[PDB]
Amino acid sequence: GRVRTKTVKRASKALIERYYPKLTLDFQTNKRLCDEIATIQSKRLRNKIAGYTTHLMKRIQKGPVRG
Amino acid sequence: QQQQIIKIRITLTSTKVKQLENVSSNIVKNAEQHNLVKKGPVRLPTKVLKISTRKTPNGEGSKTWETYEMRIHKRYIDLEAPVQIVKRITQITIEPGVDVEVVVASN
Amino acid sequence: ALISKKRKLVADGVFYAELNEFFTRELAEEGYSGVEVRVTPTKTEVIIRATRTQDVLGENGRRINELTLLVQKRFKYAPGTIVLYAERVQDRGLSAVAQAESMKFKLLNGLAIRRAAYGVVRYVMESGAKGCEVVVSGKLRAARAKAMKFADGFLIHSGQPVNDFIDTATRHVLMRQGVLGIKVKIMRDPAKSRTGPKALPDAVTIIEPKEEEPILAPSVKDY
Amino acid sequence: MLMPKEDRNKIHQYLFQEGVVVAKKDFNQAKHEEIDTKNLYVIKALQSLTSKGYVKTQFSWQYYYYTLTEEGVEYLREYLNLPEHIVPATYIQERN
Amino acid sequence: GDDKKELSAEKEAQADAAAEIAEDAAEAEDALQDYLNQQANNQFN
RNA sequence: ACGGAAGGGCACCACCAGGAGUGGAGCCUGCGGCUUAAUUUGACUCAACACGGGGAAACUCACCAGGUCCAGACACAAUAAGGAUUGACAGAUUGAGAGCUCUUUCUUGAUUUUGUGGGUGGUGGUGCAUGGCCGUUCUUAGUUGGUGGAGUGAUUUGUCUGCUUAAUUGCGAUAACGAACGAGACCUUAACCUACUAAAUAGUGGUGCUAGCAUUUGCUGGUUAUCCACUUCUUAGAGGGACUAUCGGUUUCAAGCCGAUGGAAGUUUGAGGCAAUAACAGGUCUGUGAUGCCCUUAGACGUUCUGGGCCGCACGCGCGCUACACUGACGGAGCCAGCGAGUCUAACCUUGGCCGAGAGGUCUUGGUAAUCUUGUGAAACUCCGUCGUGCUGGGGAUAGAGCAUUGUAAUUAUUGCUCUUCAACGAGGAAUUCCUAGUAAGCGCAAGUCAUCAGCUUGCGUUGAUUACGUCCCUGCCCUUUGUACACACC
Ligand SMILES: [Mg+2]
Ligand SMILES: [Mg+2]
Ligand SMILES: [Mg+2]
Ligand SMILES: [Mg+2]
Ligand SMILES: [Mg+2]
Ligand SMILES: [Mg+2]
Ligand SMILES: [Mg+2]
Ligand SMILES: [Mg+2]
Ligand SMILES: [Mg+2]
Ligand SMILES: [Mg+2]
Ligand SMILES: [Mg+2]
Ligand SMILES: [Mg+2]
Ligand SMILES: [Mg+2]
Ligand SMILES: [Mg+2]
Ligand SMILES: [Mg+2]
Ligand SMILES: [Mg+2]
Ligand SMILES: [Mg+2]
Ligand SMILES: [Mg+2]
Ligand SMILES: [Mg+2]
Ligand SMILES: [Mg+2]
Ligand SMILES: [Mg+2]
Ligand SMILES: [Mg+2]
Ligand SMILES: [Mg+2]
Ligand SMILES: [Mg+2]
Ligand SMILES: [Mg+2]
Ligand SMILES: [Mg+2]
Ligand SMILES: [Mg+2]
Repeated sequence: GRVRTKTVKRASKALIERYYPKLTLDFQTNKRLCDEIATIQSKRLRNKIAGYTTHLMKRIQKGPVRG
Repeated sequence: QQQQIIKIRITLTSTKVKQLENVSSNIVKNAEQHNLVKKGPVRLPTKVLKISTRKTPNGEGSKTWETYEMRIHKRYIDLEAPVQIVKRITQITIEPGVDVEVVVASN
Repeated sequence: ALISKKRKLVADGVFYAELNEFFTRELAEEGYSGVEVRVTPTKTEVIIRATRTQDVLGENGRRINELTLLVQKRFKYAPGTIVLYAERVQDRGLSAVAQAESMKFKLLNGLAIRRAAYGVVRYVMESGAKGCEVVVSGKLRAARAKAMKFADGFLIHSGQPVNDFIDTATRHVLMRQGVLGIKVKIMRDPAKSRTGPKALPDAVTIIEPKEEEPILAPSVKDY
Repeated sequence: MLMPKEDRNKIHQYLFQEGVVVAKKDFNQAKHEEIDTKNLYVIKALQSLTSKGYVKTQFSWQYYYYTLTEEGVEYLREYLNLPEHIVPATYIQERN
Repeated sequence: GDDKKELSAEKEAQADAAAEIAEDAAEAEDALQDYLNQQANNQFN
């Protein structure tokens, strides 16, 4: 399965919460954004995160999301 | 009044790469950092000592096997330098964990 | 000499291992806590990290002399090619082995089981630990064997940070009715690591945004 | 044990010099390194010396670590007759 | 140890750690026979 | 906590759909049993039975037939320098060139010897006294606290109908909100870098020196430095890469799931390491100079030395190897891996040359190793033949005779070679094991053990499928609900 743990989903929340201007529908830049904008300890955990914070981003465009 | 190019070979061997590469790149710079003539670190295949054993002290149970391993990392850097720098470069640059070997010779 | 590199590195480990043993036996009542062996030209150097280094020494050098001689005569060194140096440790309170051997000692002056361990926890904690945990297994006074957990603060138990952050030690305290085992587990604050990762692989710090006063119709400043 | 005084002397002598003895747990060697008798003679010699309080014994990895103790430092001072203010490796070497 | 006297444990335990901090604070400052061995047979030779 | 109720799930140590089989046979090998001087012993459902790294010729070794020795600390006492005690040649004796014991009569000199006390060793007992380690529950998903809610209270809710996931993994529902352990993360290995830093211990192109065939320039080789240049292939440092991306279906348009495109890679990327709380009278005192208590301690249960034994054979059980042939056997010929390992105070890995049918021998040699063995020219496999369905040239058990190697020793045959002898077995009853992709199966190799001995194991690469991509029917487990007079918890 590919269900993202809370730590990923939690962190994505926190970042969209306070950096919606900046951030994009693009993972590739959301990646780089995460580096400047947050400390993470492993490349894997970062993309795992930024990929999902892109997901959440990509569908706020099409209506609100609880949380 | 002394000196003379002696054609040297430093071999570095260890199990801890950060220290090993500490002493490695430290050496290479601190040689061209005053203009010698070398062939940069040659990393030989890192080699792996395995030991494969049953965990049990006795015999009971499904037979769980378990492999310990020890990695050996060996480098060598070739230097052409006078008698002085050699010893200066051998005595210091030492490090708990890295084994330095200096040989000379045409062959 | 003339030894295969393979043989030589394995060789060296065993050496550390026999050495470490020997000291752990000889220097228990001085809080021996580990060694390191620095090989140099002209000398093999052995630093003894023990907590009570005045005793490790002896009257103007008595005991470390004996020890060297000992260390020397065994591995067949040449009087001078071997060198011993004691050296107190920065805070024993974050050294597994230190606290195991403390209990051993505590329990041998016969403190109440819980009183022993519970203080050992509450000192490690005091010594700035990010978590600690003690097990006592074996038999006391009753016949049937028991076991206890004594733990406080934060530990983690899996994967690489284990290698990184938790120190452990088992020691076997030998008593009259039987022999019981101590297990100490200190975990050090990763925020201070000095040389490694400075946090759990789990840590995800988000930087706090600055509040800005936007608006203001264009404008431009000359320099 | 059963061993001539000659070998007892060498032992006690060597012990008073070094102030330390080591010896592999393996009887049947017949020649100690360093000392000049049977391995068996050493191990049991000091064993006595120990169990009458004069020396500490330590084992670990098959190898016997004997430390001369102060009370012993008196005894063999007698056995070797040498005067008080003699020795045992209890000098600080040169400027070492 | 009796669960019925736990508090009395944690307390003496506390004090134990306290006096351990004492011994480790007073460590932040706290407070010949010659002739030689081989040589006394080289002299008496 | 438990049930012989009830509702849900999860899994090739479950079935489905299949593969390859074991179960039948010959032998190898463990266990029983029987036999024996002894045939040492542990372990008996998954979780004892090619397990104790357990492949025992001495050793190992614990067992049996015998023979020495004390290595019986230390303390007191006794004997005692008119000698406490130690040793011995020859003979006898003995398996023995053991002064074991005896004859005889020297020697040694306070180290012993006798006694009591006290120690000490012990593969003696006890794993139902213990430590430690391990295995099992567990191919599992569970454990806890702050603030709030309920309760006099132990407690509870949070931690839940559903949905989802490998996962108390999430979505969602919601008197809960927001967190920590364990899962994830993390680490290791296999995959991608013509981007970065390099290399005579790795290799390519050019150039010399040079061989062969063609010649029209060509083609194919030789040359541990005759020179120049590079880093694609090899090596390992630092980075980068993937996040199930883009798009599209499906869904409480929620977590997700499915399909297509692209991609080194899109089954947790594949495979591992780590691994919470708790449980078991699981196994181990036969790994330990870890250990309590018990036993024994000189005609020893200490130890060593000689010889036998663990291999014994009407028979029952388990893991295995090799086969019953033609998708084959045999013979010639092609000819390709990867993980490994190797000698200092030593005899390890071995090239090349000779001699030998072979096994092997002998003379030299390279290597403490990306340098030499070794391109480990491995085996299946590929090709051209021979044999032709006949127990046949499938099969190779049993047995005779000879050579040789390891070793002090090979008889009860260590192993290897040669000729001969040529069994059972014509695909296996009831039953039962394992498994979903570079996997199954076939095939050999290195490593552990190791003087010599792999039909075992740990890894490794070579050749390379059929069939699911499901379900709860069997079996095993987990979960709620529910009953309890159980809580030492259905033993
Ligand atoms: Mg965690
Ligand atoms: Mg994990
Ligand atoms: Mg089936
Ligand atoms: Mg079948
Ligand atoms: Mg024997
Ligand atoms: Mg006695
Ligand atoms: Mg007695
Ligand atoms: Mg024992
Ligand atoms: Mg048990
Ligand atoms: Mg146990
Ligand atoms: Mg038993
Ligand atoms: Mg499975
Ligand atoms: Mg209340
Ligand atoms: Mg619940
Ligand atoms: Mg490259
Ligand atoms: Mg495609
Ligand atoms: Mg039992
Ligand atoms: Mg044990
Ligand atoms: Mg056997
Ligand atoms: Mg088995
Ligand atoms: Mg011949
Ligand atoms: Mg040579
Ligand atoms: Mg035939
Ligand atoms: Mg045949
Ligand atoms: Mg082998
Ligand atoms: Mg075996
Ligand atoms: Mg109830």
